[PDB]
Amino acid sequence: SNMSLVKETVDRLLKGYDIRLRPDFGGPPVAVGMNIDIASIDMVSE
Amino acid sequence: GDVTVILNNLLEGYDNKLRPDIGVKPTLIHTDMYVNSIGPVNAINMEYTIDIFFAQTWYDRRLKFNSTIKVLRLNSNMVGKIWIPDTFFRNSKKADAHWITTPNRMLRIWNDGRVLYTLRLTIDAECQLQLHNFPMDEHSCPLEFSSYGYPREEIVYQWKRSSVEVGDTRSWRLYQFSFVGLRNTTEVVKTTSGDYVVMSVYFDLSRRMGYFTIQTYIPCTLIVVLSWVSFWINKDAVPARTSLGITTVLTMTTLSTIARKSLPKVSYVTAMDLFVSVCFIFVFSALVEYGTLHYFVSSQPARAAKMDSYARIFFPTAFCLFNLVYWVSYLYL
Ligand SMILES: *[C@@H]1O[C@H](CO)[C@@H](O[C@@H]2O[C@H](CO)[C@@H](O[C@@H]3O[C@H](CO[C@H]4O[C@H](CO[C@H]5O[C@H](CO)[C@@H](O)[C@H](O)[C@@H]5O[C@H]5O[C@H](CO)[C@@H](O)[C@H](O)[C@@H]5O)[C@@H](O)[C@H](O[C@H]5O[C@H](CO)[C@@H](O)[C@H](O)[C@@H]5O)[C@@H]4O)[C@@H](O)[C@H](O[C@H]4O[C@H](CO)[C@@H](O)[C@H](O)[C@@H]4O[C@H]4O[C@H](CO)[C@@H](O)[C@H](O)[C@@H]4O[C@H]4O[C@H](CO)[C@@H](O)[C@H](O)[C@@H]4O)[C@@H]3O)[C@H](O)[C@H]2NC(C)=O)[C@H](O)[C@H]1NC(C)=O
Ligand SMILES: *[C@@H]1O[C@H](CO)[C@@H](O[C@@H]2O[C@H](CO)[C@@H](O)[C@H](O)[C@H]2NC(C)=O)[C@H](O)[C@H]1NC(C)=O
Repeated sequence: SNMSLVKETVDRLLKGYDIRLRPDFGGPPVAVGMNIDIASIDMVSE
Repeated sequence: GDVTVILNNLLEGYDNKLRPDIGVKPTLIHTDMYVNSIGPVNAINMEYTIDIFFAQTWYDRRLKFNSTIKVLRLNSNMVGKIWIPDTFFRNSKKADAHWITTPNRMLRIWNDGRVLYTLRLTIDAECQLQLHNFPMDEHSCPLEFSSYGYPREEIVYQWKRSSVEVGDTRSWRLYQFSFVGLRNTTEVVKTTSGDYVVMSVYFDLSRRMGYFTIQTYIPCTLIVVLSWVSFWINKDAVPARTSLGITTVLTMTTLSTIARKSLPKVSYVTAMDLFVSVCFIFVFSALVEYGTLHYFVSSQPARAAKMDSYARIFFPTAFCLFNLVYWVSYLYL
């Protein structure tokens, strides 16, 4: 079924995965794009 | 006995990273609450504390067993092994669960996969109080929650008929306010990630008068009548009346400072600082009136003689009028 397919896909992705190595550990740098949604500026103390 | 076998068979081949029906349909979650106490509503930080018993119930076709027992009743030892929705409160400055003595959680897995998950929370929710009409102001400020990572296509919340049920409403720490009602609401918001189903519970608070009535209103009206007392002292005793006026002004400004120090720094004019400003004006006008009286005694005595008795009637009438106007207006507004 769809749940079994998803489970097998995720188990394949996480199997044989090294956390100590960034993506493209030898080649070019990885590009990390940032978004920020400001909820509140709470208090501004002088 | 056999409950261990059931619990072992439910967690064999179970992935707690995949929501139930990951690729079929959104997960319907029924949310209930139990407001223990609505903590102090401090206006300085525009926040308020609330203590609730948050209950979430959903269907999980993977936690479906077939035995004589109908329901499995469990503590917080099996909460971290099944899928649990990531409900967060969108307007909480700081909130935290309870951990003494054992994590305050409850998990009840019925026979057909229906899961009930209950926990105890203390949320310092945020609400920007519009501090006009102070202290004759009423607020209705919410508690909003929604899923964090799952958009509307994956997690849909839905209130029950008898979802939110307040407690006794008597042992709460609502000092300056008074609980008058609540109402639940469901909407859909747009975020950079997707469309989310945001639920809200609006609590209606009405500021009961009292502390301010006896902290600023009475002191200032009593200062006003103290300033009026100078109108009867004979006009020849200058130092007495000058001391009266100037010390009355000093006390008036001190009381205004305190009254404004009660509530936070707001750049608009409230209804309390308006009152203390009118009282300040009254005191200053009584003092400049005596000043002109003393100045005119040297020029024309009969003018000052008539002016004193004129002021003796003109000041209390103008103050009664002001009061009436002010109070009536704000009570109708
Ligand atoms: C930057 O650094 C920061 C500091 O390092 C860091 O903060 C730390 O974050 C981590 C992770 O987020 C925290 O660790 C988790 O804490 C969870 C609860 O945290 C509350 O409690 C701790 C104190 O923890 C004690 O008390 C609880 C409750 O009794 C115990 O469960 C703990 O084991 C622990 O008990 C020991 O200490 C007690 C004395 O206090 C002793 O009496 C006791 O005997 C033990 O010796 C508080 O410090 C927390 O406060 C902080 O966090 C809150 C969060 O809101 C903040 O608001 C606050 O300001 C503080 O910052 C908080 O109050 C633990 O539940 C959790 O452990 C569970 O999860 C992990 C991961 O899933 C599991 O591996 C683990 O096994 C636990 O799961 C078991 O238990 C749960 C119970 O709910 C079961 O549901 C679950 O199924 C599982 O049971 C299974 O396994 C059991 C064995 O593990 C087994 O017994 C069962 O039978 C079953 O098989 C984890 O410890 C850590 O506390 C934070 N520390 C601090 C100082 O904040 C921060 O994240 C970092 N920032 C970033 C960005 O990285
Ligand atoms: C809490 O939410 C429920 C569900 O939206 C509300 O129950 C509805 O109430 C209206 C009028 O009272 C009825 O017409 C609907 O049929 C009810 N729906 C269901 C599913 O029972 C309830 O009113 C809300 N509580 C409030 C606003 O205090």
